[PDB]
Amino acid sequence: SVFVKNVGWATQLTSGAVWVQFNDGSQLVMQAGVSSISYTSPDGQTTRYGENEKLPEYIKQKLQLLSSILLMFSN
Amino acid sequence: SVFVKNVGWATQLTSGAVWVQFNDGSQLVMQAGVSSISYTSPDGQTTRYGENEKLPEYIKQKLQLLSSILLMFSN
Repeated sequence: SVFVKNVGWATQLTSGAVWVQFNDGSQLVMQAGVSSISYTSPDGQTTRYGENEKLPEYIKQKLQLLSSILLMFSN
Repeated sequence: SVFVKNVGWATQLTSGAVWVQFNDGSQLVMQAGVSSISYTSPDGQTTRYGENEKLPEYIKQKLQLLSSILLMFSN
């Protein structure tokens, strides 16, 4: 049967790339992006930002807390 | 001082949503999608697909193995 063997990703602020290697030796490399961000402030107010809207700095700084690189392999 | 407290996502075939809760109580809900796929066969041949192209069934089948729902909370 076919199953995932190794997976990895590298993300930035609103986009990222994912890699996957299957047991048959094949591989997929994909690039992805955020189309909308709905931010709910601690005060309960919600604001939506479309892909073509500039993001205020405080949202960018929180997005940066999410940026990461991950590599996982079956052992 | 600001940090990620809880994070989660739900992905389907080529799309997904990510949720994040910070320690200050604010929340981000982001809609995302794969915009390009690069498949490398076991023999090393690469075929690329863009947003305006349809994916073959054997590629989709492999995409389905990636679909997940993840919830992570600080304990």
